[PDB]
Amino acid sequence: VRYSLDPENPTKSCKSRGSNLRVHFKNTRETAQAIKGMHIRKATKYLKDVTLQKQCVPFRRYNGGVGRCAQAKQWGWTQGRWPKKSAEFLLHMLKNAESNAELKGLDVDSLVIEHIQVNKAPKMRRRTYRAHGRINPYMSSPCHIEMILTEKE
Amino acid sequence: SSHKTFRIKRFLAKKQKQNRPIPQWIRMKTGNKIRYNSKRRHWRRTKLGL
Amino acid sequence: IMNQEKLAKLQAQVRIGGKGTARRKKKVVHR
Amino acid sequence: NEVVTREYTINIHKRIHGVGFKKRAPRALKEIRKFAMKEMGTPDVRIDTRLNKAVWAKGIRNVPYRIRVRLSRKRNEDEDSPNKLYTLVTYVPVTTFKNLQTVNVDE
Amino acid sequence: SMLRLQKRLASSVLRCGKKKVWLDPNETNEIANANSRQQIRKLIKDGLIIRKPVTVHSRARCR
RNA sequence: AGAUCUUGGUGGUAGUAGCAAAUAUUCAAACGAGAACUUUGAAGGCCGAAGUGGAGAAGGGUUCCAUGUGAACAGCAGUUGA
Ligand SMILES: [Mg+2]
Ligand SMILES: [Mg+2]
Ligand SMILES: [Mg+2]
Ligand SMILES: [Mg+2]
Ligand SMILES: [Mg+2]
Ligand SMILES: [Mg+2]
Ligand SMILES: [Mg+2]
Ligand SMILES: [Mg+2]
Ligand SMILES: [Mg+2]
Ligand SMILES: [Mg+2]
Ligand SMILES: [Mg+2]
Repeated sequence: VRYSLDPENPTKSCKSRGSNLRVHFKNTRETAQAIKGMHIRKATKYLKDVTLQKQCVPFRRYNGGVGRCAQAKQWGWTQGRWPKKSAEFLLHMLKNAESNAELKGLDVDSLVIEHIQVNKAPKMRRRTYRAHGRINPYMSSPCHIEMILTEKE
Repeated sequence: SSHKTFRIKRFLAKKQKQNRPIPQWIRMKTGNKIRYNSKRRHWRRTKLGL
Repeated sequence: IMNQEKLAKLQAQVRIGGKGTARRKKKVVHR
Repeated sequence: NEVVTREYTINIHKRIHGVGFKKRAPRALKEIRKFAMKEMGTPDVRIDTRLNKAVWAKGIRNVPYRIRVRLSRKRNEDEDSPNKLYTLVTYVPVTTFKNLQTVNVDE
Repeated sequence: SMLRLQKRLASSVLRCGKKKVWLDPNETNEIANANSRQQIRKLIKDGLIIRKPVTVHSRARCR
């Protein structure tokens, strides 16, 4: 399939993809921006820490109403959160990408997340009921995710 | 209700019989253009005519 | 027959609740 | 050692002071679990049903002020688990809490 | 695994409410294998299903 | 380019308002990849016979029962479900 940002050498690189994933696009985009450029081990332990609420992801663009935390000072930011579902989805994608690296036969102790991209998926419709006999949308915001890992040390 | 007439019971019987999914082998026919039974009815979503 | 090992564990199975609940009468397996 | 068992007394009154009526017994269970974690260094803490009954003995809001418990650190080496140690907290009925120290108890 | 059917059948056979039906928490698989009222009766005979006594409402204070 | 134009699609608002009527949950275990919500047991409570109990009429029409699944739905979840 066509990824954006094809790797500079598709022999030291492995790919992972997911479509129509039932996680919030904004939280997932912030988490992907947080883990972008990380070594794979660092990213894995960081996502586990996000799940355990020991490290936060900084909410930089989609930060409307997002509260302040002390762990956001690690980044140059003030607003951060701990999206558990986004962290788990990215952890599953990282495991899949590491398995792909194993299949391609390149050691997984030198992989760095060079490309990660979160795109909006087709929204799914649900229904909510309002005061005066009115109906309002209750849309979900799923996301496609893709990532390219590359060997470097 | 529990008390019902024979004609009402027969009407409901036909509705029950025709409220079912399409067979799987329909989609393999030449030039089907049918994906699913679009006339499916749920007892709670939409109510019968009577 | 009952010995000390059998008695000390029997006390457990007959108690199926706290104070004020009926004791278990039997647990018999038969095929 | 690491299969040690000790007898403590916990000031439930102190750890529950200020908690609303419908939360006092659940918070007492949470504080007992936190106390066990802090004392024995084990995230895996099991609470005996007799201990739970002892905490809930006087209803949801009139929790006992002090409670005498026994923390036993035991091997979890029964399956593939992240933790190889766990703490079982049992209930020790006492008649008075005066002059009760934290005591190492043998097997 | 899930013993809702067994609790309902035990209540019907024992002619009591589901409050008073006691299923053995250790013999969960054996009780789960019971899918008929005959098997419920056999479990009642064997002692895996017990009718709990009526909660005490004493009248000594009233007397 | 306009017609509070017609139909369709998409933003900011915004991860915001909100998921606050009727006292209340807790412990252990089982199944399970996964348990705040399923099941079992123990405990603490509520309805308190003008009931949150047991049965009917009208209305519904298969929702009843067993087994299986975990796509969508059950405005969190679910191993559960009308
Ligand atoms: Mg705002
Ligand atoms: Mg509404
Ligand atoms: Mg209306
Ligand atoms: Mg209706
Ligand atoms: Mg135009
Ligand atoms: Mg809010
Ligand atoms: Mg609210
Ligand atoms: Mg009352
Ligand atoms: Mg009634
Ligand atoms: Mg049913
Ligand atoms: Mg839901």
